Amino acid sequence: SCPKDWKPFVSHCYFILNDSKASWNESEEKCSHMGAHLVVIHSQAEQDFITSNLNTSAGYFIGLLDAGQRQWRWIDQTPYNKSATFWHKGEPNQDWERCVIINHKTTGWGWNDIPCKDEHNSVCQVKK
Repeated sequence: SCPKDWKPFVSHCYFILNDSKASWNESEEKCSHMGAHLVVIHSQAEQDFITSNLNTSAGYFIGLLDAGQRQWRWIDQTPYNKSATFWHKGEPNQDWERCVIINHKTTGWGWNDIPCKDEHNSVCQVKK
């Protein structure tokens, strides 16, 4: 059973941090205090569950970082597979920024790489 105001989806609970905007490290620090971490998305089902909970005008940090030369790693060390990803078109090939937000274009939801320093909402997850 999920903590108060967390939303269940199968064996995880999710929390949308939209109280205010924070950098990646600050966002992750907020999740870790809750015993959680920035969200790790492994399937269409998770992506779909998460986006129906998001405001279409805002961007949300996820737990994905470029650990090298476009060598994407999830912060909980589970495998990254391009086949399982939701990059907006042209992402993440325009620049070398290391952090990643879910956001909405008129064309729909997806991911953009952005500076880790930039301040955004985010989504935490923890095992149910």
